[PDB]
Amino acid sequence: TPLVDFLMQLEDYTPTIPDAVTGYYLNRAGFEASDPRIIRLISLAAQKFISDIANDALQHCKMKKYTLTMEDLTPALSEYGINVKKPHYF
Amino acid sequence: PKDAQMMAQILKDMGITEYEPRVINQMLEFAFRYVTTILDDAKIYSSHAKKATVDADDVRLAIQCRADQSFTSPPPRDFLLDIARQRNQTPLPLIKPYSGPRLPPDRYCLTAPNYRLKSL
Amino acid sequence: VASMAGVNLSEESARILATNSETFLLQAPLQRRILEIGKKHGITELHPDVVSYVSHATQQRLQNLVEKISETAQQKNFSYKDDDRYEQASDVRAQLKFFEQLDQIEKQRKDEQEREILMRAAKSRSRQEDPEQLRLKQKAKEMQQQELAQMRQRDANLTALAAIQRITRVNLRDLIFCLENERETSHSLLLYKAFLK
Amino acid sequence: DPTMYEEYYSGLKHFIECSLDCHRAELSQLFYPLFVHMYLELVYNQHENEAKSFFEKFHGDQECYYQDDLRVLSSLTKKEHMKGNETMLDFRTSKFVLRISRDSYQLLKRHLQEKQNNQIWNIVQEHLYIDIFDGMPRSKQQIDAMVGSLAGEAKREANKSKVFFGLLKPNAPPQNRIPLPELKDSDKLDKIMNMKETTKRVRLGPDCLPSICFYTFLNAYQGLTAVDVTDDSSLIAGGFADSTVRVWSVTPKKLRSVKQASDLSLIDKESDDVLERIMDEKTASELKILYGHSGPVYGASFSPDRNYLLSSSEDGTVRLWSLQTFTCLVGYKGHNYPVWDTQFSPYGYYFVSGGHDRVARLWATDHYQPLRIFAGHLADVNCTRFHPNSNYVATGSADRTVRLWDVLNGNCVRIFTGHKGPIHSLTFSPNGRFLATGATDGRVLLWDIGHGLMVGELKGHTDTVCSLRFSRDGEILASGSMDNTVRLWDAIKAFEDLTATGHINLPENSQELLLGTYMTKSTPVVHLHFTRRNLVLAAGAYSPQ
Amino acid sequence: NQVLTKKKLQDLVREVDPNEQLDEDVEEMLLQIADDFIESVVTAACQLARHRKSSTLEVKDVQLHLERQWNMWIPG
Amino acid sequence: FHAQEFIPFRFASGGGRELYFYEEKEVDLSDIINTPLPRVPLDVCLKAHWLSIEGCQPAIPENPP
Repeated sequence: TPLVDFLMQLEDYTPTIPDAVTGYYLNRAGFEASDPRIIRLISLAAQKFISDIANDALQHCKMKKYTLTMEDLTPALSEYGINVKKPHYF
Repeated sequence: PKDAQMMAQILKDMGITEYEPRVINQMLEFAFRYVTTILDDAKIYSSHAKKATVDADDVRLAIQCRADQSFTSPPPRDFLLDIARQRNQTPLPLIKPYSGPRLPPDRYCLTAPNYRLKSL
Repeated sequence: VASMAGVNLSEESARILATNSETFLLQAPLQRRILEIGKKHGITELHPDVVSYVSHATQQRLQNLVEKISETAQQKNFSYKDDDRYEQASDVRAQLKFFEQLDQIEKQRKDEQEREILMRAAKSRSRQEDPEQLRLKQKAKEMQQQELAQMRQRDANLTALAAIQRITRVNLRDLIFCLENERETSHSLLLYKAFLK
Repeated sequence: DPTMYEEYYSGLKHFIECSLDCHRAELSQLFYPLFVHMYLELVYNQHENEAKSFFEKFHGDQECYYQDDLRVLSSLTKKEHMKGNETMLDFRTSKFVLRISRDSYQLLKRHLQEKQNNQIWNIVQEHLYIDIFDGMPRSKQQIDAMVGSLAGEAKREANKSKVFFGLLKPNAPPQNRIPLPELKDSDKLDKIMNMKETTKRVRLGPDCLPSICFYTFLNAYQGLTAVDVTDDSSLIAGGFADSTVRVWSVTPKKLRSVKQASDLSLIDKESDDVLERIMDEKTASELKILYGHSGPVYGASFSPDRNYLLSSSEDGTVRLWSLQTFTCLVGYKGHNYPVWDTQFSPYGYYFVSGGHDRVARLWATDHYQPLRIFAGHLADVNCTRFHPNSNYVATGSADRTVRLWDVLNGNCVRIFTGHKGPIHSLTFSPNGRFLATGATDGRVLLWDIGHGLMVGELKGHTDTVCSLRFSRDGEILASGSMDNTVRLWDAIKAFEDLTATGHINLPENSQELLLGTYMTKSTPVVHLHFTRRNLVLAAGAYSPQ
Repeated sequence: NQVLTKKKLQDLVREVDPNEQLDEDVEEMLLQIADDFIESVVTAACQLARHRKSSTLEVKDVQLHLERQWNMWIPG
Repeated sequence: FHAQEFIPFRFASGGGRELYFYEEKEVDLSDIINTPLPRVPLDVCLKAHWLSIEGCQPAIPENPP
């Protein structure tokens, strides 16, 4: 039960996103805060998604580090199957 | 702006007097998202027909093949009136007098022992 | 396949390991089926590798849906109470059963009050007239039938002596649950009608 | 044909405005349906330029009450734009009813049976019904009172069915007509303390004006979208835009959940206290928040036994919350679309929910599937209200019609047209004889139910009338709208008179029927409730705006 | 006229789970979903073929509708 | 963004993009961290008052005039 062990360790762990903010967007969708550790695992999963996109974008920036531009998010999300849109109207 | 001043006239032609300032910014974000998925599919359909210029029949094809999937509608009146008369013919059931809390079968309700992990 | 890190690639590869942790359409009626819809567009004949390509396309449509409804039909077959890493938090079904028991007790108290009224009306000798007589007559017929049944059960006793693999089942809920989540068939007349089947 | 539609319509426009003034006001009714049926037939046959020219030439001679429909039509220029609208698709296939008198129909048929205008006569007898009554031609301010809907001003043959509009215990239905639930000893104990409240009930009338106690939601930065109060003023529910239902106790008695199943197994039943024994005092708040909707809760409805809160939301589900365990019990998934309203029956077993999918379903809290589908509206079923005998369901809607539906057979027995905007409030008289409806035009129209005739028009409010209720006696109708006012109307002087012309001459008496107007501080009156001692309760989020 | 014979659908379930039984309602709805898929795919593929000015309905037309509207990517 | 597969976010609103016409279009990544977060406002409460006392509107601060 590796993940059951991890969730049991998640008590005493503070995630990068607060549980007052992760729990707010969970309450908005009907998910109510029965257990803090479950909120913390959801927060960590969201963090991993954003972090993986960011790291792929950094490999693209290093290939072309420093500033993150929309032309770095565009090929980074293209392997994810997500076509990001430029603003172009402001 | 140019395209943002036309967006305030589409809302005012629909009688929307009061709106948030972020309303114009994200209808332009949807209008940009919608035209860069018609024209993206239009050159896919142009390369299928093997022509170097994306002409008006490609955009006619890419509009009606995106409107066949994206923008749906509620069910029509001849469909709603057929499932009504199929349902309204069945007579109302009688009620058991002291059954208790009147609920559906337990696989259709949200009443389960509803477990949680032991903190250790 | 166009996306190397595609997100539905990791879905159906981890879904299969979740189900491991617990069509080939007929070529002769399909070829008539494609050609009749082709009359409405002017597509009078079809390529010989298409009627087996649509059959391979219909298979990967339903196998992507059979695998999807199997991982939610096994979601209900996970019994937490055999494991003791989990703890029960709120049994509302038991509270509803207790409310039903309270309603049954109220019904029994009403029946006892009716029985007391029947015992009172037994002594009917023109005292309370119609009401006492009506209650006594209805009670007497029921009492006589009950007495006969007890007596016939005693008669039966003497005559009697003389004489002597968990199969996971997919409901329509598991199919409906896998229709309102995907983008196709979320606002469709086939899911809308399925709410009434 | 299509290039001369501006010659057919302008010829009939020239005939009607050149008529005498008695028949001119009644013959102006077929300007709007002939404008739309000619415009929608142009855009369905792919004649866009001609359609655009027709719209520009004739849109401004249409009655002012039709601007919203006219704007939706101005957007519709293509065929495929209209093939997915489903409201103009049902307008093109239905027939406009167009109630006209026989004195004006003789002038119309003497201008259409001739070959000079056999094309506009062909459009009339294809797309328009004409329902003829023998009587006086109506005035312009009487025709203005009863038109306004799409496929509107329905036939008198629809409003002639026998409606059992009387209360239960020659217009009352039998008790075994609709299989209503039993009356338990705890439900019989409720009516014993209900008639103690009726002892202190004041007669309101036009002299003893009631006191209004406004229960404002102060912070409410999640938008409040639904309020309900129990029949005794003890609970107040709030449906909010952050997908929550919040129950407040207003009496000095905190909200308690019942004990868990381990605690109930050790106590005994058959005790007199029983309910008192079961309450948990460890859980006792003045506020209980209910989570589980994935969208803004739009409907909120208590059950008459003060358990069983109901809530409907944008996610397409109706939810039955217990008020003894304060959890969710059932999720009723029949709509795929936003359920705009729900209400329990006044006997508490059935409930009706109306949604964006243009039907209203009848549920029973025992089946996962509905029992009756009320599927005759052409737009969203905004409101759903039960009759006081619960044999009839009134469903107001966004196509400017109110329809009564019999619970047996699912048949529409009444069609009430005459609103200019989407109906956002319905209420029944406690007699069961009358029905008050409010909409976005600020008009409160009082309808008879036995005669199927509107009996009055209350036109004091400015913005959308979002809450109506009659008194407990029936003496006063209270109206609350978005102009932050609670207007009180004399609901006895409005029903002092009780046909075959299918209409009555409405009195223009709103000024005499207004007992008072009370303005809220920047607060739209979302709910109106009448205490059993005839005290007005009102709830609305305070929005500084 | 029926293109899916209701027994090969049961072999599509046996390959996923050797111990699983659908309900008759579920099987009939699955057959309706299959029929609807065949119809929509063929109509749009035929729209692409008329667009390519053809009377042949070659797979390129069926393969393009899967990739753009359904994201199937069946090997051709 | 638009996700062709649609499985990571299925009809889930991300609240739009806080973008402007007069924006700077480039910020420093530690400017967003060091700014103080806005105060979460008060939760919804239920207060009662009186619109009308037997026909007359009182001049309490919960009433307009």
